[PDB]
Amino acid sequence: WTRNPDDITNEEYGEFYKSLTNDWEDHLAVKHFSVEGQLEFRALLFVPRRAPFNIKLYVRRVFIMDNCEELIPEYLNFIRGVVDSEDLKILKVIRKNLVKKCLELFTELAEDKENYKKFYEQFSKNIKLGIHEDSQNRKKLSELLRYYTSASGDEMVSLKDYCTRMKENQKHIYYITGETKDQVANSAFVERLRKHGLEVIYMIEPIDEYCVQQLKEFEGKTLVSVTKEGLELPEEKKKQEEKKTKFENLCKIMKDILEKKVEKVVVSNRLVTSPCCIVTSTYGWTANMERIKKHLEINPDHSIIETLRQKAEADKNDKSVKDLVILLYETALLSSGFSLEDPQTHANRIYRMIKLGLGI
Amino acid sequence: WTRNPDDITNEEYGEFYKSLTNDWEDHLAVKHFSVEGQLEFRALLFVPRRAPFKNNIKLYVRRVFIMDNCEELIPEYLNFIRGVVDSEDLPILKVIRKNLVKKCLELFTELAEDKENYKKFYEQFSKNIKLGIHEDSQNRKKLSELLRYYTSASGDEMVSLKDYCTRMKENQKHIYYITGETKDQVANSAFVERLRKHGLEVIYMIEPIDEYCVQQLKEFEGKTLVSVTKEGLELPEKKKQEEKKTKFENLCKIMKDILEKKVEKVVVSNRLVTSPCCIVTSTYGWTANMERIMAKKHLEINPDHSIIETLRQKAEADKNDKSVKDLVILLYETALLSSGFSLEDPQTHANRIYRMIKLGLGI
Amino acid sequence: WTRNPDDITNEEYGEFYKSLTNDWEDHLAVKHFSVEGQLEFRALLFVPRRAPKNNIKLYVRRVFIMDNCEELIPEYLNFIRGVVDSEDLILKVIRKNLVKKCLELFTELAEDKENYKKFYEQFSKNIKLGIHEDSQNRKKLSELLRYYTSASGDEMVSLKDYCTRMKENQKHIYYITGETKDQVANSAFVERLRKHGLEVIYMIEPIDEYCVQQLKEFEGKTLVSVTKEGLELPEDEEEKKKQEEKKTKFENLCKIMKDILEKKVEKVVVSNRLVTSPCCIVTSTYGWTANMEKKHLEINPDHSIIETLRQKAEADKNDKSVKDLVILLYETALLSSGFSLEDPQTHANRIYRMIKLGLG
Amino acid sequence: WTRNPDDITNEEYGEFYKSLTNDWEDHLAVKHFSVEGQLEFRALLFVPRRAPFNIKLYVRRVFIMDNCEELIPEYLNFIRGVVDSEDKILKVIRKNLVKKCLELFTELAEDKENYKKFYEQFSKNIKLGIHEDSQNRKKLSELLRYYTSASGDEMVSLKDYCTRMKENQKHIYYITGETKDQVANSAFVERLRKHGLEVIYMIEPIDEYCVQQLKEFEGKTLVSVTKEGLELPEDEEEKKKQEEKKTKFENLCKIMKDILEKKVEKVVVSNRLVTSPCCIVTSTYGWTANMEKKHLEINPDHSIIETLRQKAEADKNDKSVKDLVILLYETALLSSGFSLEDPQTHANRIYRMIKLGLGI
Amino acid sequence: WTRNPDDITNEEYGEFYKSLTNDWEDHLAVKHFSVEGQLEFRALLFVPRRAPFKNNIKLYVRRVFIMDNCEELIPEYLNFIRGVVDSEDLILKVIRKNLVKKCLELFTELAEDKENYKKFYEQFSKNIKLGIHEDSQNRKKLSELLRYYTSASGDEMVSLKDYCTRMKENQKHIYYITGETKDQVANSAFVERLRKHGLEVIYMIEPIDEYCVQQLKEFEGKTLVSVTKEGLELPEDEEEKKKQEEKKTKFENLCKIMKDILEKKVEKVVVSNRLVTSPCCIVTSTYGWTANMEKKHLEINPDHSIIETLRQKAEADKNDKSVKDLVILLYETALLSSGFSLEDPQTHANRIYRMIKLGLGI
Repeated sequence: WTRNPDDITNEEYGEFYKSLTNDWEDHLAVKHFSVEGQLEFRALLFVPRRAPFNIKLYVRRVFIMDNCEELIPEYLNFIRGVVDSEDLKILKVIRKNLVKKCLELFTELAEDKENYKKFYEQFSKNIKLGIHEDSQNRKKLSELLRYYTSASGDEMVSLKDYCTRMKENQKHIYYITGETKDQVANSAFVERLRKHGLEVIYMIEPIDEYCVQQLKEFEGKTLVSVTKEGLELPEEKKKQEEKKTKFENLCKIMKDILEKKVEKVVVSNRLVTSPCCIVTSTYGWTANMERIKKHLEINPDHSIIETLRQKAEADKNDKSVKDLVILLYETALLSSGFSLEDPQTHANRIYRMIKLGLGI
Repeated sequence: WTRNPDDITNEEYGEFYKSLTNDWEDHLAVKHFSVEGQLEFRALLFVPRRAPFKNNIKLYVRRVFIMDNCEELIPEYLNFIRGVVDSEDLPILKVIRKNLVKKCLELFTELAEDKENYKKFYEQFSKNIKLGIHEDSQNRKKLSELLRYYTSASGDEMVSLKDYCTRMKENQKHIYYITGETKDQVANSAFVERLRKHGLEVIYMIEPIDEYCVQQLKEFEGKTLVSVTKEGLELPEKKKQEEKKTKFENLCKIMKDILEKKVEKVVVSNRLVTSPCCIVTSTYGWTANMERIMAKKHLEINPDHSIIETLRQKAEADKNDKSVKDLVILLYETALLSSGFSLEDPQTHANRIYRMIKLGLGI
Repeated sequence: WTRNPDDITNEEYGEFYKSLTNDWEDHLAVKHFSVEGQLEFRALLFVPRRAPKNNIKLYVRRVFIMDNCEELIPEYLNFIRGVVDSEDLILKVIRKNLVKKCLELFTELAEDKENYKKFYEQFSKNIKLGIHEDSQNRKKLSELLRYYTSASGDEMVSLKDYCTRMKENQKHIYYITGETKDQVANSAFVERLRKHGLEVIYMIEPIDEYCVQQLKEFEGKTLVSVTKEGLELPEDEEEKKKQEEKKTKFENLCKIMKDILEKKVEKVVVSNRLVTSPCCIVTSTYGWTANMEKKHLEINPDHSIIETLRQKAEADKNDKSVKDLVILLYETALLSSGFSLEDPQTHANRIYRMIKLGLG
Repeated sequence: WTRNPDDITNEEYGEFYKSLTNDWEDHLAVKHFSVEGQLEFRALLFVPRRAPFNIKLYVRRVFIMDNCEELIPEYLNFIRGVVDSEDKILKVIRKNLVKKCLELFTELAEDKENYKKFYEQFSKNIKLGIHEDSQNRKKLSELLRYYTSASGDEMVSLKDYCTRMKENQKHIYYITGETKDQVANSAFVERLRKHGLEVIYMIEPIDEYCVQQLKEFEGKTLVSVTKEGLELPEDEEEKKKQEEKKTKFENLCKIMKDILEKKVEKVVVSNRLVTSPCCIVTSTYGWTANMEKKHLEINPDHSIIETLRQKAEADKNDKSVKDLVILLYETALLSSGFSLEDPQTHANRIYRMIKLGLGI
Repeated sequence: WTRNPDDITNEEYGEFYKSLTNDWEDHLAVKHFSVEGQLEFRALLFVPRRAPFKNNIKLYVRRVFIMDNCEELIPEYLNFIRGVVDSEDLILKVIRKNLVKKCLELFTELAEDKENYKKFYEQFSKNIKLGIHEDSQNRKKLSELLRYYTSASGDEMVSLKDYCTRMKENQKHIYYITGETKDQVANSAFVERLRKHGLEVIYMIEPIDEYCVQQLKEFEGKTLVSVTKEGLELPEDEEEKKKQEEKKTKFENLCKIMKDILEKKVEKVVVSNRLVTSPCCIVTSTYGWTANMEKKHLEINPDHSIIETLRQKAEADKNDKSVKDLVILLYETALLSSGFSLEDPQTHANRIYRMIKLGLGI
């Protein structure tokens, strides 16, 4: 019966919401609507203030059911409220309208720039889960997403904003996943993008890994991970092509040294200060997902790499060159969020180096 | 507490009800009583305003809660009742059920005395009274009095079986009913023509449960209910009839032979006026209506009808005629549709129809 | 053990099968394979002789894990019984191999026409259910369909077979759906096509309705229901001009019948699929056919009833007999075409009147 | 967040308790504390007014679990409330909740009037806890309250039982049985009562169960008065009186043991009888009369037993002496709360005794 | 297969039985039948050798498996039956009716083998009795299967049919007593006079019996009557209701005196027609709770010395203290004897001690 009129007050909605759910605080938002034509039903739906750790079904004002899956998808299982149908699985249509209507509410929630943070803080996970599952609403959900970026400082921003700041000739949305904003932001992988004023999205939640599988483009701009092989930057490929064949020798030398530990050793287009890093194949598991393969990129303009090619052009079968190459690889792994096959040998390799720094 | 005093206000009862059942509206009716001697217990029972859909009466023993659901505390047909039972003894709850049932029936009867507002109760719970007629053998008579039906004499009102009996003719020994899908379906059905013509009142049972309910409702005030869609309909001048039976006796045998194993007998009707014939079913088999919710059929013929009068003249004078064969089967087939059965093979029925049109046209 | 060997007698497979399923007879078919590389597993799968969510047992390193793994085999292949034994703790890759191999097995069965009857009798339902659900396989599946037709008599044929026998002026595959082969082979709908030796596929399973939705064409030819409005058939010029003289000859009668029939029917058109029947009811291009778990009256220009009706109607368009007779044609045509009557009792009273007319 | 303030009116506490439990009346008691340091958490706990025929857990105001089988020990499962925490290691929360409940119960006890309300409903649990909770056994036993032979209609504590003990009284005497009237008037408590030695009347079933772990109270052992060898304060050489009587009836005892064959294990001169001629006590371990083995103590100062001594010695084989001994035995069984292995025989025996008392 | 031939050997049925149910031993009996007309189905039903502790008949349609646990197919009391039903078409209330018909047919055929019926009856008598309670329709056919020890029967269990054959000319009732054991019921106060006169009493000595005789009201039109309820009717109308009518009014005084002393503890005190050697007993009301089940009349023996001399003592002053103590004692021991419990044993004891003091000096 409250489900039945309109211009109910906020306090009235609150009370119904509270008695319905045993919540001690009132609803964060409400969406209250009816449908006409084929099916006729009214829905009253609440967004709770806190994320959980169902909706009641009526036919003509008589209670039918509590737990009814099929009514609303799992990624929207936080929604509480009532659905009162007029009739007697075609309620698949009810599901389609409820999902239309929540999404509308979320969009409405998103227009209040200042207070969306409340909803988003709590339910970003569910939006993300939905991107994965709800193929038909992947676009409209993608517009609800918000991320920290290398341009965004302390604010989380929309992919729409990201696109506004895109360069003339930027075809790709760049992102990185990891544990913390600071870990990814100081990561080797973003050094060069970040130097040239390219914006990288910092995806720092575990779902994020799961979600980017499915989020393949936004506004016709494809997302690419700055931790996978073959980074496309937006002329000066001649500058690049020269460095590639300059270090082709050293690449072939390091690859043979590392044998089965990497698939390739290439010349980087993504490093500034770090000498090298470990990127992964486009289709394999990432370093961030391996918790629960590998190319090694070298920085042509780094001085450790620069003197390594000298040392390795003149004599490849050296004991020091081998040991120096492995060490780079090993530390690069650690740095790219991988774990060592055997840390004790890595340790001993470091003590050898330490001794060479110290006399005898 | 609330289950414990008296001269509680309606508002108090309502708030209690609402909390007990998470209903948004208060109760339609309330019965709050107590029992001495044998067992000691108090009961507060509510009738909701709207029917639901494992009973729902909370059992307490000395103000402490024991059970939410307790089969045996009240029969299934009364399961819409919501309320509390508080016993003082309890470790023989047949004693509780009997008093619970006694008191509801009483409440219902008081409801029935308020003519205007009985409709509210009845609209919602007549299903349950009818179910009880089927189940509760001991209270079958009392439940029968709470029943209400549309009749051929009642127009737009539902009337009681008591009112029905008040208007029975002098020599009428039977209450007549028909079961069907809607009010208009049964009222214009073949089976009430003659009864209706002679001002005999027919109860129109138009809900599915009615079929289940009349299995057990055999009489009311010592008058037996008889369905008007069954064989051997007895009416309240029998020699007028007996002439007509022996006159059309011949035709019946020729028709039955043409119809072979589709009908058991072909008989002369006592129930038709404007219709040439109908399909009545044996006293013991499933009704026609009880198949719309998914034998044996008799075909009754109308002695007074023109079609039958001149199909007799056609069948004395030669019984092997092809068109007489065709005419008999087509009466039988349409008689089936009419009586709410289904055609075994529709395609052949249509070709049968088209053949008879080719004839009513000259071709 | 049994899932490891491979020169294993049919008796040994049958024995395993019965103990696995508590069936009393052996299997109809067996498929026993292994898979290398990506994932390492063995499957041994059985087709039961009688048609009975899924019941494939999952083993890891000869240790029993699960009995009901919903992800292992698609819903439409749930009659498959047997075991998957793996070498390591995704399932999409297993599923992929299970459906590949079943389908392979099914095609091997299809080779032996004698034995494929036994299979298809029991599981054709599932092959159709699959055309509906599993689209990556729809094409392989549709080659396994077999239907009775108007030229197959007592054996079921495939669509490939149906296409070879087509006239090459014929663009469409014809089908009718209904309850029983006898019901459909005799319907007004197939009269003219059957006289022309044009082949109609008889589709006498409830699922066929479900399935023809998805099976929109075969080998570039579109399937057309013979129950639906506007049926196109080989239109020789000698003929399709004959169809226009009749068309206009009964132009007035069609209008007069539409008028009498008011809201019960959408158009009264002159027919092109009737030989001996005076008329039939066709449904609209989309929107429920007669098969229920939109309306056109087509009249037959060469049927004496229709020929006479034209004369009586064009003599006096408001004859109460003409009206009555038209509604009787309509009603009986509803009955033919698989519909129920909105008021049986009125149809009866109409029939009594027609009887009275052909008698005095 | 009612579980947060602490200027809370009882009205507000009650309103919360009712919404939490759907009870009609408010709480009997409320304990509402917080914990600082190790783990941080707040608890709001209620003692309902009527025993049932549990605890909601929130973490940082988020509902996690309604039923958590570790939060509170099983005997305290009547406590209704919420625990809200900062994060099995619920061990530590448990500990605290049981500490604070006992703290509260102790406080309820100090308010003599109202504790009776509490102890009526929950004594059962308190005893159930005596059985299970060894760490809190002593503290729980201080809550216990019993009818005694010196308490009237009032129930009294064990601490109060002890203040009235003679200091030569070593033991705390108890009797378990069905009703107060029944135990108070039993033959077992006759002489203790006469001496003014206090007997605890335990009349609940659980009491049998509880005394199995409640062995002492303030270093004073609990003896059942229903068991063999009762020890009571033996004034100087009153025990030398009890040794004359002992040898006086040494012979009678031997005879009755013979007569009683295997029904009874010993016949002894009682030290617990004033007016009853005899009684059946059970052995130190082995089922008491509360069966949900046997000695027969005779009263050396009862006229029946004194006469029996004379008849029995004059002639140990008299059938009247036999019949009289069996009858004494049987009626003593009935008194002591056992059943007769053959009532119809005992009946017949009585009929002979009646024919004797009358002369036929 | 197995459920479609016939002249299948026993070893075959046995093998099928074992595999179907995981029993180590083969079936005690088997019933394999088929049905036409309404529905068509075949049924293969086994009686196990041992009683177990939902039913389990496997339901097949056209030889494919459908359902293990299928209630409604066979009534609860017949849930020991294991086996298979293969229906040709699928109002399975019909199937149930035939299943039950054919089980009873099998039981009757078992009962025809006097010596070996014991094997079945030992295990399943409970289930038969449960049926008598539940299956109103088959109550008669089921009653024909029951067997009981009777006062006539010594060490054998007899049918009610045989009971009826031995009835005296003028005996209108079948007499029963229910109790814990044969020796207890057989030597009870309540059967003395019936037994003296050659009237057969059925000894019902299992708890289900109490439950069973509620519904088992007659047999061969002869009504069953408990010997522990008020108003026992004997056939003795040998013009000797006058004999009985004498004693009735002869002890009318003593009866009313005893009733006043016994106050609310008995409904009435009457002169008995069922005692020989006992002085009195406690019968219960025709409608209340029996004794054997955890309103009382006190019947008194008009021919017993104790009761003969108490009538003297009662007329010679009713108000006497010892008369009061003696009446309560008879009542009390009568209670224990008739299988009730004493409300307060300590006072019964103290009463006994007083009387013992009389017997002795004191």
